[PDB]
Amino acid sequence: SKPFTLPILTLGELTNSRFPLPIDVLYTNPNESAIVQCQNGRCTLDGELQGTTQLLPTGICAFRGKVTQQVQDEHRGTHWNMTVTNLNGTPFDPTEDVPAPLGTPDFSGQIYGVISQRNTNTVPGEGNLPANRAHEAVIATYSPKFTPKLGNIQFSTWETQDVSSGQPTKFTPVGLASVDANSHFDQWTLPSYSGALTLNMNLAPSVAPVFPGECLLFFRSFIPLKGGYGNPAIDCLMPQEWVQHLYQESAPSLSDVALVRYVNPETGRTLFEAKLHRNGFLTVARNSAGPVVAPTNGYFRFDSWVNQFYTLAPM
Amino acid sequence: SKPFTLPILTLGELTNSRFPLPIDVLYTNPNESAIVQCQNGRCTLDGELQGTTQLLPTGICAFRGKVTQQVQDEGTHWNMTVTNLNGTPFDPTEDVPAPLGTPDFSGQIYGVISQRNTLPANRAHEAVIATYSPKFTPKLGNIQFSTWETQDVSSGQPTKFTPVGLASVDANSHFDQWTLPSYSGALTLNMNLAPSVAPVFPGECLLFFRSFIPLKGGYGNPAIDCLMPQEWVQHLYQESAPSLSDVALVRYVNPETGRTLFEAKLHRNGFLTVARNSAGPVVAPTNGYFRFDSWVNQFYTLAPM
Repeated sequence: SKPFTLPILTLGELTNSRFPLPIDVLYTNPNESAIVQCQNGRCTLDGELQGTTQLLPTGICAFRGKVTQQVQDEHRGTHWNMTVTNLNGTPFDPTEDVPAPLGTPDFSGQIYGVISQRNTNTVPGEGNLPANRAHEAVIATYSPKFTPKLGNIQFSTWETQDVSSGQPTKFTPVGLASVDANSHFDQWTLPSYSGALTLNMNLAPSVAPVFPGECLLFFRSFIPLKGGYGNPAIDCLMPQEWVQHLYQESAPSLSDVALVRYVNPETGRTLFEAKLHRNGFLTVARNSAGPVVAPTNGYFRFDSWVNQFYTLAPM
Repeated sequence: SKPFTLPILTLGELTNSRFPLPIDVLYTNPNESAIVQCQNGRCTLDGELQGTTQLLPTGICAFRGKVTQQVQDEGTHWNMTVTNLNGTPFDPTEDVPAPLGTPDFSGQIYGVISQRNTLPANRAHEAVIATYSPKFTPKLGNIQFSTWETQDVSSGQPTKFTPVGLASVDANSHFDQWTLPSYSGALTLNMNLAPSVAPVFPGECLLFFRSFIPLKGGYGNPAIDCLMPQEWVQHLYQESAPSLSDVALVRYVNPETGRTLFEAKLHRNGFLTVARNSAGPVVAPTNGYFRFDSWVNQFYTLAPM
């Protein structure tokens, strides 16, 4: 049995699996009322990707496809429909057992980024090179027009005309447009991947602590804003590098729970211990919300396989 | 002796180490006249990061700092002090060419500047950093970016540059992926550089991992070629396997058929050569990936492609 391992990476060497951001802090929120069921950054300890999770850091909250036409929408701005493919350019097959194309955003909000286009057709007078354009854009994932499982989404621009129909189009995510009440940011609310009033399918399962006194432990990143007030964050269950490592190793899981220790390598001391669950998430024994204030040189080390009955030393 | 290994990843599972892009194709260009001495995506086979290379995919061509002054070019420019990406002050006496993650090529890099004030107020705008400009002096702790926005950028507030593509590849935009910026300005020599790379055996050429980079406007199909993908940098850093010679033999394999499509030399300093006498993409099945075979030497003759 190939021994289970985690990469050796400090917080300052990790990135978020739910948005292209560095990990800023470890975080807990025990009184969270929402069901935690994110779809990016989902991977079992034996290397099975789940939900909409894919391996590329460039693929998280990205889209690839083609603009069809400008469309009318009651909301502010200029709106555009785009078909979407798989990130690798192949047609998205809705019959595959996934919730949406891999990399699709997994939360409600106004995602801000850049739409760019490189034309298929080239100009002989320009050395047989294609024309290009890029503009800021917003994708409202709670919109009834957000239907990535059906191979179509909509985005809005401040630019009023310089977006071309029928041309290859890329969305590069950057942050959120707003976190005002009217922008419906909720990191634990899933989009409706096939539109208003349909049930999502093929989801990665919800995660929760089951042992009294335990809460989920998250890898938290602060996400940029185009405007307005706020300090919004995106919390992932495991960083993207862990997804990548587990996928590579695919080590057999010898129980449902791996005991891990958060260590300071200089001192050699254990700062705290955590349970790393088979389905790919952490719990700790902690009774407060907020950041974990820990030495910058810290990282998780696999200790041993334990079981559900194991009692964690309080943080 | 910890055995050397490469990750098991198809091209479709790899990202560029010189710009935040997926790898699109493997690529050669034997008649390249420029010295190849990129500074991102540089790592020895035994796990030593070099140049401006760091581990985060989000750190490649990124900056962090604070804006200090608005200056109208006659679009709007903004002077920016830069720190290390982790927020600590950049120490110019450290043995690096510039803050880790600093872009390693000449051009107009297009992206988004965002700010969160010290609930806080926020703003973000499209921005361009001309890395060939006299004002591009990251080794001295300062750079300049330009915006189409004329006023709504704040001074003395935390600022992030998220790279997206290039502004232009027109003649006057000075895009050249193999020309290094002058990290301290035009009259000063760059220092602490990762070494240049080249084939040393007749009939060999460099093999690159190529990504196409977006453009804000204009005509073009620009690309950025890296020596190894970011995942290889990350893997080598993790493993730190001792290098048993100066050259590793690797094979590009189709795992379904088990057949080797071609072989390449993976050199100690962290780059590939192949025996190919043509320029352009390598046409290979999407399931293919490189596997370590054995340690060889400079005199080893690669099977021609």
